[PDB]
Amino acid sequence: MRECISIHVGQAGVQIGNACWELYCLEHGIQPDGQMPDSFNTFFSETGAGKHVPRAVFVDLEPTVVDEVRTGTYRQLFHPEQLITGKEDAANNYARGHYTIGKEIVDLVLDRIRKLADLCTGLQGFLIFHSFGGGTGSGFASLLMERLSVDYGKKSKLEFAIYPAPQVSTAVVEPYNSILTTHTTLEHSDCAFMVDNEAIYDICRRNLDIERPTYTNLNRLIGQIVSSITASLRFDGALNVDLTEFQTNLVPYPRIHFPLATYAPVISAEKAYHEQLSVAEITNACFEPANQMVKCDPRHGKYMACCMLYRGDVVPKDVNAAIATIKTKRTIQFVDWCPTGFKVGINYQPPTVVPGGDLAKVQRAVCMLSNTTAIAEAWARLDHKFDLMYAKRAFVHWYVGEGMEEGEFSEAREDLAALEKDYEEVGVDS
Amino acid sequence: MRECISIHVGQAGVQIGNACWELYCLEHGIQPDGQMPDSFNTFFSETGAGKHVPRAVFVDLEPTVVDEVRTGTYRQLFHPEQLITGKEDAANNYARGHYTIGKEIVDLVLDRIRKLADLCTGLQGFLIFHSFGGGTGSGFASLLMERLSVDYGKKSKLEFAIYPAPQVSTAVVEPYNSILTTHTTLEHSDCAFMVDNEAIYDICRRNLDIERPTYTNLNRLIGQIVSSITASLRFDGALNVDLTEFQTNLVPYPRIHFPLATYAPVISAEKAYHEQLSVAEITNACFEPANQMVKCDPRHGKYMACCMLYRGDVVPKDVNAAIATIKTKRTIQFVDWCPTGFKVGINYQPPTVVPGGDLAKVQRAVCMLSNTTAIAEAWARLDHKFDLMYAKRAFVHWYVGEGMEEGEFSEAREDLAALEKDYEEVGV
Amino acid sequence: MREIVHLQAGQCGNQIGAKFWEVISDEHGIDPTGTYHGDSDLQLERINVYYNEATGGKYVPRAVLVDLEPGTMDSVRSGPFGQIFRPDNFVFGQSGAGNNWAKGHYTEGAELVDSVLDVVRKEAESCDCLQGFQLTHSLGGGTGSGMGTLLISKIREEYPDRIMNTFSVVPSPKVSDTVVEPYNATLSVHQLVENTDETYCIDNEALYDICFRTLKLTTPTYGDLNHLVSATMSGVTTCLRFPGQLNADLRKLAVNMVPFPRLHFFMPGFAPLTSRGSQQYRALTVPELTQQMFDAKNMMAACDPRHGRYLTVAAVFRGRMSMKEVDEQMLNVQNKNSSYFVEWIPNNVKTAVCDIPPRGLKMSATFIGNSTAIQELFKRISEQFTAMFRRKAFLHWYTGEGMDEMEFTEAESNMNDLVSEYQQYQDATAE
Amino acid sequence: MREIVHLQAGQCGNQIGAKFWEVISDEHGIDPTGTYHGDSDLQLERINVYYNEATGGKYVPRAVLVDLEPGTMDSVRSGPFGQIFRPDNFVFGQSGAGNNWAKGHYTEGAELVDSVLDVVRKEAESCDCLQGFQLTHSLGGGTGSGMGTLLISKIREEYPDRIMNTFSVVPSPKVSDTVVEPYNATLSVHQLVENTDETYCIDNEALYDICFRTLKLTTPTYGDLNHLVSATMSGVTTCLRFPGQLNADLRKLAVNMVPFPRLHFFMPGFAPLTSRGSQQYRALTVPELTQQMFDAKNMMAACDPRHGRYLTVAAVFRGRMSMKEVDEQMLNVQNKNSSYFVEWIPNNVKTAVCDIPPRGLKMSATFIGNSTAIQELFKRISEQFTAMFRRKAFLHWYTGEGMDEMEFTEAESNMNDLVSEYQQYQDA
Amino acid sequence: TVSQICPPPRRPLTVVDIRTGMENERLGVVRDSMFQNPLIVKAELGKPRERSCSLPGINFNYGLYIRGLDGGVPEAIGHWNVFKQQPTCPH
Ligand SMILES: Nc1nc2c(ncn2[C@@H]2O[C@H](COP(=O)(O)OP(=O)(O)OP(=O)(O)O)[C@@H](O)[C@H]2O)c(=O)[nH]1
Ligand SMILES: Nc1nc2c(ncn2[C@@H]2O[C@H](COP(=O)(O)OP(=O)(O)OP(=O)(O)O)[C@@H](O)[C@H]2O)c(=O)[nH]1
Ligand SMILES: Nc1nc2c(ncn2[C@@H]2O[C@H](COP(=O)(O)OP(=O)(O)O)[C@@H](O)[C@H]2O)c(=O)[nH]1
Ligand SMILES: Nc1nc2c(ncn2[C@@H]2O[C@H](COP(=O)(O)OP(=O)(O)O)[C@@H](O)[C@H]2O)c(=O)[nH]1
Ligand SMILES: [Mg+2]
Ligand SMILES: [Mg+2]
Repeated sequence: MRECISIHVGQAGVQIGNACWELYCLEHGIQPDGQMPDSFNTFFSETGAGKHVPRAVFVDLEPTVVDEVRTGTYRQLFHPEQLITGKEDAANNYARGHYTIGKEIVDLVLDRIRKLADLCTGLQGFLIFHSFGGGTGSGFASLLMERLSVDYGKKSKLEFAIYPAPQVSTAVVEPYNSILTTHTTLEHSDCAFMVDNEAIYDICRRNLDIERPTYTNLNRLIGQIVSSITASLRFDGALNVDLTEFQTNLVPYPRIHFPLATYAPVISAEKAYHEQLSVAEITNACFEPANQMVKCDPRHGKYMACCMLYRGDVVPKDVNAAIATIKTKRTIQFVDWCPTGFKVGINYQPPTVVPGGDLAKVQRAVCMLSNTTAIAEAWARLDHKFDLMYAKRAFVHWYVGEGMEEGEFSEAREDLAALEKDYEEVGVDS
Repeated sequence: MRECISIHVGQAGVQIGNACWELYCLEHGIQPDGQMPDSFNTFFSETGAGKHVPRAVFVDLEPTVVDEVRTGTYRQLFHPEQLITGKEDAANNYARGHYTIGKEIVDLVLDRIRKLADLCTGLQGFLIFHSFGGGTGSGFASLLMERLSVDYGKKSKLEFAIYPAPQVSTAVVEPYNSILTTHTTLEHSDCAFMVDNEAIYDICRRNLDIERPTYTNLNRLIGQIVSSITASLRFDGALNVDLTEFQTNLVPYPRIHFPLATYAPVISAEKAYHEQLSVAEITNACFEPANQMVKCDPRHGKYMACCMLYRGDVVPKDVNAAIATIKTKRTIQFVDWCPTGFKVGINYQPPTVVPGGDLAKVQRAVCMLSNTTAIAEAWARLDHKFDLMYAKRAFVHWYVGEGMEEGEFSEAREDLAALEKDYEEVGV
Repeated sequence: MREIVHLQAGQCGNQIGAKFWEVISDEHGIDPTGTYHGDSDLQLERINVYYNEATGGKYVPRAVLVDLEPGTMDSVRSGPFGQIFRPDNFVFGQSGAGNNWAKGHYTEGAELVDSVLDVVRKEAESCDCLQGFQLTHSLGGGTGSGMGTLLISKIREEYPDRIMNTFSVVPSPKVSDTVVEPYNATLSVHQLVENTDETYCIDNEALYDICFRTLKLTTPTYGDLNHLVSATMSGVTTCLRFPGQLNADLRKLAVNMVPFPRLHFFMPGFAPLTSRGSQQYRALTVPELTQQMFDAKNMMAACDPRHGRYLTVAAVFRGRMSMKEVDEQMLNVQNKNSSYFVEWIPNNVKTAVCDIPPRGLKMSATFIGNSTAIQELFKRISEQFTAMFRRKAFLHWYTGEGMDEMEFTEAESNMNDLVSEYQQYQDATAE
Repeated sequence: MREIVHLQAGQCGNQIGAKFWEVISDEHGIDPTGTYHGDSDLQLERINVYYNEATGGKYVPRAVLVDLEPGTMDSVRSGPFGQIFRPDNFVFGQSGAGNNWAKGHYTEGAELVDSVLDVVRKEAESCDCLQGFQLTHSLGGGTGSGMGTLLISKIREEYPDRIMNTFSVVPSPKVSDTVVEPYNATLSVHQLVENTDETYCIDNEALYDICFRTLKLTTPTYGDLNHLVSATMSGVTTCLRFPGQLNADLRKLAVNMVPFPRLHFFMPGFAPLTSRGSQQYRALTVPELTQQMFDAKNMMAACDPRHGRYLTVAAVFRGRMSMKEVDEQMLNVQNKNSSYFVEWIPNNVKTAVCDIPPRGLKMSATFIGNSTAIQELFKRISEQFTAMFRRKAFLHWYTGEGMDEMEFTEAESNMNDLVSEYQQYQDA
Repeated sequence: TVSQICPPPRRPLTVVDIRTGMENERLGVVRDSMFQNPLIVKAELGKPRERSCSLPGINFNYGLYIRGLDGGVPEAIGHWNVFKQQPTCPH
């Protein structure tokens, strides 16, 4: 049946996977050992002893990020060999993780992917978590999925990844990795969920009242969205939507696979005590520019495709009531060649909440996946800051010292100039 | 169903809304938590666990005024995001609230009403309180009516405001704010109810025997007046009157939309014990110049239109008789082109009385909305006061320093001058 | 057979229709569930004029309750006979006219006339042979005085042959609750004169005078005035509903009543108005009935018939009597008040008798008069309207609806011509 | 005798057919175990039409369920009448089409058509004299709008004489949940025009409107929409399974409303649809049914016969009545609305009556109408299809399946031809 | 709000709850109203600000819930309401 395997790359993917596989196990009721005191058959597989093992591979070139998971509360839940570590990391260098350090453990990771794929009968797709910033999350993530394309030509590979924020930044040589990572996500990727950390900070400070949030709070929200897309896979629904159908109704041309995610209602129970939360209300929250997960203005770019993922105590009629208003809104724009740009998804069970978490439980919820042309301006922002560092050849000697030919720095930039000009073509209306 | 949305502007709007929404809560039966232990549907909106959030926005530019309400008794009743605050105020500068400080929070107010307008099915009118003295209550109140007019082209907006008193004043630079605010209340409003505190000062002392009243004692009177306007909409009556109905029979020309309110009986418990009340007596007091809450004598002018909102145990037979007596009086005059100048309204539910308040429980009441030409002379003292300020250029550098060009001061005065001559065209 | 469908326009006409359905439900013995608990076969021999049959022996009024404000329908349902009405029959808008005639006629009325028309066509096509429609409304509002005239014109074009009556309430100048009331009356009377088979003018001030003096009620609510008006329509249609020694109906009255198509405005009269002094018995005869009838105190109009010439008079009697003394009294008043009647029309009185008495009583009689007195009302309305209109006062509300200024001019021209030919018909001379 | 196979395709088709077999089992008195607990003898005389006989007085449905995604099979299995079916008749794939028309028609459909045809062939040869087949599918999917067209083409050459019936679901312009929906429809309708005796255009949006307006349902689910469809298609065979005042079947109708082979597109209707509040009033009578026969808010279609001419009309009646008024309400409705009926065909209406009323109800009927208004739906789709195809948007998915470019051009040409002659028959 | 949910509705914090080491822990004289009042409440590390007013039971708050007593279309369309008249008591 439907199965998805986790190929979480990087420290960010390991931390998110810690948050995700927590939210996964309490969603079904899996004890920390891994015993139920077949909806799990998308994410867990049985053994001879009646134990459910996650379909995940946590891979890093530094041991400590995985070592704490080995000493975490879920040490015995996981299969130890799926926790793959490395002696030395790329140290925020794209060239180190791609040509020098990545190739040492390519065979071990791919063989693990083969064994987990051999466990499944019908594989729907792969979900991959990494970042554009870290060397492990950028260079090594690029090579494995270049090889995964030729190993599995038809199998789907979604790409949820972390975007360098427009203002705040953790590292300095991040944009060199980002410019050198974005080529792989073009010719070898089916959909991209590039999000920046800075967007989570604002919604956590406004909606959830958290004036002092940390990555546990950011990662819970990410896991909920991933819980939302796979909810129709895990459970029944009036309109159950798998990965393939919503894959088709976002991608007009093979080059454009960059939708924007949005979740609602994300509201602290202090606000939710006296607040009416209805279906017509929450979809308006999905359309909020301040609630967008990517730091761009929705009004700058018109919409080509939208995905609606309702979940909980919802009915089609108020969904029909909700959508009919959204079309009668002037300043919200749509492309001329898409008169109908929605994909309605309805599920039964409301989302679960973790103890010690942030989100107030709501009987209903909605996830929004919007492909708009406003996102391309964020790449342009990346293109400027890469220009004023490459002109005087800053930090180039590190990548060259690894064995990388400096012309690829030029070609990767021309990829985005051609990529952004294609987003402009969609914006032109005949 | 009917709906009225509250956009209280300034410190005056916050404290008035404190008096109003308290009286509103007791009028329906709303506990301070906000739960009934659909007449309420015109002012409250149902929520999840059975609460009724008041359909109001509380906005200001100095944080502390709203902060007391957030720590008040009705703190859980209201919506914290409905309570809109600001870091810095205008400090009685019209230009600051119009061009410098207001523009930071222009968008925030328009997002709160976006929440409210989604809740409403059919909204009947827009209720706004402010004052003509304070900077935030004048300049910021001016720009929202500019944006509301283009957002809500067809909608009704009423203008409850505090007109600065003729003799006493809590500010010096207030007439500059007052003169520059007339352009908005002339072109971006449908009905305007300028009331000065000084006349309410006399009425509270003269009739209610309270020698030392506070700001809350004036505000309860204001909330009672607004309660009288909407009482037709909230509950059934023999002649239920909508906002659109009395707006029609009040405004002879689009420029003339400044009626004068009048509430009666306003009497203490000791005084009302010896005074039996009937329809004939309560209306007679409403045309007493001593009971007008605007410092002008309608006997010096001529009425063109009068809306008439009864409330309580009233019978139309006594209504027709009372109008018959008033029409037969040389002291009460009317314009030559309005043979019938009345808009009769009857309600069943009597006005309620707030605990710890001032008004005694009376089985019947009377509300009057008189549009006369006598309100014009109240402006005539403002231009005189404004002229002797502006001729020698007093306090101008404060407004110009904000970025406002000095030519608008002459234009706004010329605007207010044109309103006075238009009042004379009615007088002929 | 002979069926009447009732349009219920405005708040005034809404309550009017409510009380009318109550009183004739009492007349036909209908419980508020909608079944029958009465005793006589003449009580249900001819009900189906006003009622429609439903399964389980249920009967529903043939009414359409139309309003621009859904507040009144809640009170209608909260009323006693509230559940007797068909749920689909009520037609209401969401925004009212605000007592603005242009808003009611053009701005918001175009949005509701379609549903009003299709409901009314359903009701008309349900019955086999329709006689005519009855519309209840006032001339001082925004909905009944507004879009009601649009309904009138539309159903005039649709059914020309079926008769049309309007139980119209006309505003009074002495007591008025609306300032734009002359404007509404001016723009409604022009529609009424062009498209109406017959009009009954009801004056609320006259009803108040009647309840003050003839009935001496301490506390007149609107229920009493509405009960009087409902008794008036009941007396109009009782000859149709029940057999009499001399039968008649609405067409019988109208054809004999209307001398020229321009003139169709009539003053009604209702005879047994008894106060507590006269609450002793009904031991009375056609003399006493006629003396109570012909006094202008007992009239419910706004115009003294002695100031004009009675063009035509009609009287319908409810109960069983002998026609001899009835004819003697009519000839008596005709010979007595020679100047008050027109000379060119001998025998100015039409008479009818319905044997069935009204319920709760055993004698009643109604009267429909066309006299020259009604010209006093149009001229007075014109005097108010001219003063309103000369200085363009209260005109921006109408002009913002998108209408031109010539419409008021042609309306007042129509009324001036109407009162001019009315004065000519008063001062007809020679032979 | 007269047997029908209930071929079932797609999630829309699988759910709609699942609610059918619940409904018609109740009409014949069949438990979810499968036995016969019915009382009347006439309840079990013609059950061999839809049901194959099984041991112990059991009646397995003559239905075969097709879907690329095996997830929906678990849902219908877990339903109320889930174990009633024969799991030898579920034929399902492992990978879905993902709402891609080209994937179903060529890529993945070729591997599963053989097993479906084997089960259909087994059911076709099981009964001696088939009346035909029956398909329920949606035009906005990948399975029902995909291989369902392929199954039609294979069956038509296999069984040409046999009547096939399809109650297809047409996507709505106002409410759409698929972006590539105009692409799937325009390529599927071309399979419909070539090989189809009879088609019905059922629109989910009009299901929404009836639930909003007629039934006044606060929360209608998808089961309510299918239950209405469960009433509609059951009425077209009630004259078949049951004797009537005037007997009829699929062939007696299907000959009557097909003037030319190209036009088989109709708007179904259902008589006694009211909300609970309306039930207290009204009278049980056939004129009310006739008012519901041609009722405005009755029919399923997303189009309005004000804008076209009724070519043919059919009305099959359920229950015991008298014949007369049925033919008179027939006759008058032709006379007054004369322009809305075509002039070249006298007696545009056809009727049938079945004696047995539906379960729990005394009176019912079904409406079958051919009007020019169905052309409103087609030119809507071309407006959506041409805009998407002008920029070659969403083309690589279909192009990746190995299909050409000219298939789009010929499909739209056939519809442009189809609406041209359809418009021509309006103006004749 | 007390009746909402069998576990007690979420409440303003208390000085027993302030325990030792949280950021809203300071010396001097301590009253519950100081930590209750939002103006002088001290925010925590990665936690939502505590409620100044008592908030309902955590199990169910719900934006809006209604199941509808329409009756269901199978029941409505099968059992079309045949008119039923009440057998009134003897008078
Ligand atoms: N939102 C979020 N982002 C994280 C988290 N941890 C790391 N990141 C992001 O990851 C980027 C750097 O990569 P890391 O995940 O730290 O490490 P890596 O992916 O293994 O790559 P290397 O550092 O070369 O080993 C930073 O810019 C962060 O934005 C996390 O817990 N939450
Ligand atoms: N009647 C009445 N008037 C008030 C009240 N509070 C303030 N005002 C009026 O408001 C004027 C000053 O403005 P405020 O309301 O205090 O504050 P504001 O409207 O925000 O204007 P700024 O102070 O400039 O920010 C004074 O001249 C008062 O006349 C009140 O409670 N009752
Ligand atoms: N005689 C009588 N007149 C009434 C009654 N109720 C209201 N009216 C009159 O109706 C007028 C107001 O009607 P309105 O509500 O504006 O009608 P609408 O605008 O058409 O809905 C007033 O002038 C009243 O005199 C009643 O019960 N009896
Ligand atoms: N009326 C109705 N429509 C349905 C039902 N189930 C699904 N649909 C519609 O079918 C469309 C999706 O069909 P899909 O599952 O892709 O069909 P498939 O590809 O043939 O399996 C949606 O637009 C739904 O509106 C149902 O039970 N009733
Ligand atoms: Mg790292
Ligand atoms: Mg202030």
